[PDB]
Amino acid sequence: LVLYTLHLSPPCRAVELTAKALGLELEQKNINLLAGDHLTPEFMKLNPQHTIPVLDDDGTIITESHAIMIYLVTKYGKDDTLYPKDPVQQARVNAALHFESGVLFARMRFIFERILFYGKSDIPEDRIEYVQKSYRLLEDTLKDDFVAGSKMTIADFSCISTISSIMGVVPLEQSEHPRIYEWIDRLKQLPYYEEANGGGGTDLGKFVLAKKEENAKA
Amino acid sequence: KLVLYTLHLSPPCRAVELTAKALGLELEQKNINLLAGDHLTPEFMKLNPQHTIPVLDDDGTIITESHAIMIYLVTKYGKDDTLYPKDPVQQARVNAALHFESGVLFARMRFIFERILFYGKSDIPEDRIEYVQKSYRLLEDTLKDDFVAGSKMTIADFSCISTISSIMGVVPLEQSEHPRIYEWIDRLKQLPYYEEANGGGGTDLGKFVLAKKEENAKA
Ligand SMILES: N[C@@H](CCC(=O)N[C@@H](CS)C(=O)NCC(=O)O)C(=O)O
Ligand SMILES: N[C@@H](CCC(=O)N[C@@H](CS)C(=O)NCC(=O)O)C(=O)O
Repeated sequence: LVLYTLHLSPPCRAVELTAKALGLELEQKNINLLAGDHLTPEFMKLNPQHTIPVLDDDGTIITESHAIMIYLVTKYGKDDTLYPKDPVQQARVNAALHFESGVLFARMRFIFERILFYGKSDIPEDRIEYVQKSYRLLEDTLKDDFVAGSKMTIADFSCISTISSIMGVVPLEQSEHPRIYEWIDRLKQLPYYEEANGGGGTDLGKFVLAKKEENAKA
Repeated sequence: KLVLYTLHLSPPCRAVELTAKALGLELEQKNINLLAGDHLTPEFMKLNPQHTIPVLDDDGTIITESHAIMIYLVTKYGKDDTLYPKDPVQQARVNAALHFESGVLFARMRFIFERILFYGKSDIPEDRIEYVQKSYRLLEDTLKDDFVAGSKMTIADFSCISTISSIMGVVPLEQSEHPRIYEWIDRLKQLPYYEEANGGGGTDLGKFVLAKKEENAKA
């Protein structure tokens, strides 16, 4: 299994968490977004949307982190605990997956991408507010121990990959979000959490802040 | 007995309406007027703590979120899997397109529309327009086949067209640069239920956002 990837990228780290949970080894091929590696004609052939992650499973090309996670659990999970087959339980996981793509990740990207790639040095107040609203939505979703119920699923891997990044840029206040902090501690009990995700999320937040300051020059 | 907490102006609600028509299902609609804050009540919060529509009530079981609802309906009621394949590779292509709709097409539409509809804004910033125009290109390049996830129509087409048919009325979609998107829109327009389930509401939402933008300027 080959992952076209960059550790700073949240949906990349979502798939790394999944592969660790599944006991799969991934061969990582680095796509340096900061050098434009994803903008080549060769990469475009892999993904016409020119985004990472992309999985190569023995020549079969699977794009998009959520799709990749679902595919890996379906094909290689010894059971379905990370992505239930039961239709109602599965719908709850799917709903949380799309909440991650549509709300958590999208709002993070609306602050990050312009800093990382287009030379911006500001974070508009409305976009901070949009992120804080996404934190409230998440806190209210965490009625159980994990985002899509009492068992940990790929939806948690998706959500934490983003949360562990954006909170270093838009602070996530513990007194106001106790459930999110208890849930982060559950994920930090995983032996592979820091290698698969924690380090990379912390590093992305710091990088965004460092880039914002550097870009302020000239 | 399928009940949908819904508003016909809402894209993800029309994606589910298109899915129910394709499956031959009847939905009882319970109208949720977002402008009146019907989704922000304590009773609605119990249906969905994210307070979004659509929400499905299937004989007492609550299922949130349009893409989840579509997969659920095809899974449970499809006479075969053509709208959401069981094959893991073809399914992955559909899932990738569905998350493209939520993460890219819908998100960028909402980043223009929400502030006008609900928070009184009267402008559309140029950087937001570009974000949407970039999304059109991403979609155009995705459409190498007749439908967004291959040569067969799936729930990913319903999701994508419910947003595209809305945002094109506000951020114009230039035809000369996007022939594949126009050809695809015409394939969906051949469905006998397309206008009723989706078309009219997409057109109405676009005109409604432009009207409300004007209203907000005038106080
Ligand atoms: N829905 C996608 C989002 C992928 C995504 O946006 N990745 C970013 C990096 S975090 C990217 O590749 N950006 C480069 C580009 O959009 O051109 C997923 O979860 O795989
Ligand atoms: N990923 C969700 C998105 C739902 C969504 O944002 N719906 C809007 C109407 S188009 C809504 O209910 N907005 C009210 C709010 O967020 O408070 C889906 O596809 O169901």
